[PDB]
Amino acid sequence: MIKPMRIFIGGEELETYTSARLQRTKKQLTGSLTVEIFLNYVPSKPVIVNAVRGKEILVYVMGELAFTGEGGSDVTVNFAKGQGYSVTLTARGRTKYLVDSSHSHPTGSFKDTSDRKVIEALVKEHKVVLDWQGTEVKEPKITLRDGNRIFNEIFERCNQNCHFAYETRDGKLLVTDGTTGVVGEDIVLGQNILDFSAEQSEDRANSEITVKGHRVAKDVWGKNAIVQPVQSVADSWVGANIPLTIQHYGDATNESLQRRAKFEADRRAAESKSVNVTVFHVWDIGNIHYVEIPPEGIFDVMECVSLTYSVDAKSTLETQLELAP
Amino acid sequence: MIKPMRIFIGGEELETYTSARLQRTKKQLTGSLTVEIFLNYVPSKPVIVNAVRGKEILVYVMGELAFTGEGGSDVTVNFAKGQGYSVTLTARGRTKYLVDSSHSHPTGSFKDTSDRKVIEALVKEHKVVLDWQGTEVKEPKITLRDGNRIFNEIFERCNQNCHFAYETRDGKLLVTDGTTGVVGEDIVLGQNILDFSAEQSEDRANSEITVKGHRVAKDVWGKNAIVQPVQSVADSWVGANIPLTIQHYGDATNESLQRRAKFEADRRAAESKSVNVTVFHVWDIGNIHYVEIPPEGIFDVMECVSLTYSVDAKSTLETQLELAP
Amino acid sequence: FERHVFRKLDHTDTGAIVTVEGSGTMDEDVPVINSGYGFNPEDDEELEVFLLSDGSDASGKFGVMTIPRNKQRKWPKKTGGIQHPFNADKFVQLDDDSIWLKDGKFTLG
Amino acid sequence: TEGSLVTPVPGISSAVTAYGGNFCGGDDAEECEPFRTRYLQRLQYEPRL
Repeated sequence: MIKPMRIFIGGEELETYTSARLQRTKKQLTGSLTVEIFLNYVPSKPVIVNAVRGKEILVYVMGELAFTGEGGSDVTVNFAKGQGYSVTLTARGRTKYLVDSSHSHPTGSFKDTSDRKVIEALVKEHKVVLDWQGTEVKEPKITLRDGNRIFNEIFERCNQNCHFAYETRDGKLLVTDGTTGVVGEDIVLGQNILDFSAEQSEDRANSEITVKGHRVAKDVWGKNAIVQPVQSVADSWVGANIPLTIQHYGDATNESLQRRAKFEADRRAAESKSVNVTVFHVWDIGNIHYVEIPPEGIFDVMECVSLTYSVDAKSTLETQLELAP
Repeated sequence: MIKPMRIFIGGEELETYTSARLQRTKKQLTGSLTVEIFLNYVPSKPVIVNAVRGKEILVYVMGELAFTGEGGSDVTVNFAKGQGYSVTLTARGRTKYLVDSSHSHPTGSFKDTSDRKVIEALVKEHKVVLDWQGTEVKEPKITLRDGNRIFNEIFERCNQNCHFAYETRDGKLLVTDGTTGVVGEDIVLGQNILDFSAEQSEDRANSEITVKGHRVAKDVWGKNAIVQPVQSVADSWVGANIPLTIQHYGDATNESLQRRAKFEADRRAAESKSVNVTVFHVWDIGNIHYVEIPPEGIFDVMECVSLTYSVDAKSTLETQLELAP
Repeated sequence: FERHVFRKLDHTDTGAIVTVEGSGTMDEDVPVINSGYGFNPEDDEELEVFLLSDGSDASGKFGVMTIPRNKQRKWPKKTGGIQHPFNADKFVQLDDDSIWLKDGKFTLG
Repeated sequence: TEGSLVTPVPGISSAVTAYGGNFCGGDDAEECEPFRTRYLQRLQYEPRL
């Protein structure tokens, strides 16, 4: 059949990938990949060794791009007395270095700027193109912790403003406040499902969340910067009393207090309705799908949160989803 | 045979519990439960879904109550292309809201009172009946950390007074400084045992424990508040020098230093003589039993610390214990 | 380290006891540090009291009282001294010209 | 008559005042029994409505 999955490493096709596996998760900052390759050795004869510790890796699924490493991040050579001798590879997103590099900011403390203008000066030390589409926020004070990783600080700052931080399929960094809006398939039970497992856990929900935090403006103090900044937000879907209280790490503002509260609400709500599905034959995460599981009564729109392509030498293709409303 | 275990949810009996498991441990704040249920579905015809994420649950073992949710705190519905389609449930003690709810104390710092009068004003926001049988302790200062969970503060404050905090089978909360005294059975080897595994690890024992901590009384300072309050307590069972030192979190008092010291000694001693036993056919934890294992020479009174009832569709009835002296 | 706001100050045998908000942090806080300078502000007056916790123990919290921020003297360059904790024009200054005191009335003895 | 801002903004006076009047007009919801008498009064017969 027309190859439904092709992979490239620096421009030379991999024709011996005895297995494969791809992942793309919205709740992280970099995708992943894994390829198993058959390797040979003839005693008392020459062998050509590549051992590429770094180079680009590309994966195309059914004539469509599905990953952009940068590649060869890991190289391990399994070996056995019996079955056989093979090799394994691994890869991650282009921002890999942000995930594993301590920041080298020019000075280390902004005077007065916005979040966008800060993320540009952090990422662009390693030449990773940003893809910004969210609303800009003005922050009177920012001071990156000395020596803290790039992953920690971006994740920390984007949590209090309800910014999702995740990669695209091209090699960028996409910061968004909602779904991409790309409508997908109507996954219907009895048509394409192969397995599923729904859930509803009460141990990860709270009816009322409270926040606290002082102000750090140019001149604010006393009761207006100590006791005044408090705000409460409630879910109202849970019918019980499970109070929670949170402390704010930043310059508290009555608008920012609710944004952090909403971010927690979306996280808790999604965590309480996790779903899994398997759809046999092998577009993107964050899409919008319709589902139908009458046995439990699912008739609601869903937004996919994770995606995975897996292959095997014994023809076993599959694909998994981690939907949530 | 007369049903040795019956399960109730919201007053409607569960007639299809294809499996069960009930655990009750003395080293925590809540029991647990787990029931597997067979669910059916027929296409193109109506179905009825309960999906109740919360309601009361009861477990009766041999015509006796053995658990009290509240119940249905988690629901998941597995499914398979092959074997079958089923559902799962879970439950915890009535106090399962303390273990997941951050306190909302009216003020946040006691002026001067006893521990009992504090445990009453923290838990009674959720209507959970306390069951106090220990000795009251009066202290000058108690200030509960801001936002700390309920199961942290009660556990933290009861650790320095040698108060065990564990849940009964009726739905209350029992704070005790000893054993319930209900004499049990004489578990004799060759009579009812099925398996056992004793142990004696030296890596969790200390011959000399030392405690230190400043003072906070209404008016104390200087030498009487810093260098005076030190006390040492020794086990004398381990015949080796393994010194340890601990720091006290509270208003140090010479009586309280030893009480905290003794609490550590009981915990360490029990952890160094853990036993497990299986007794086949399916009263309460903390009871007093007798054991006999001449191969390791167990001829000493025993007190149970954990209990577990487990069942299976293929008739495997069992019961596990975790003794310790 | 934490931040709260002052309401009430009372005297005792071994220092001063304060109630400094941040919820009812305590009716009678553990005595306050002096370090040489102290004052007794009126009830419920604008000022802030930082609290330092002995180790990580919430049972001990020493306060650090500060002058009200509306009433901090903008000292001239190369100068320093102490001031009235409720006014910026009744102070004592030790400069390179002379020991300078400022007030509408002087008393001794 | 006199109030103050809770969220200071640069360049705006720290104090504000209301108009010669004052704030009013707020009211609580309507219960069941008061509603029942009102509805009945509409249905009943009365001169000079």
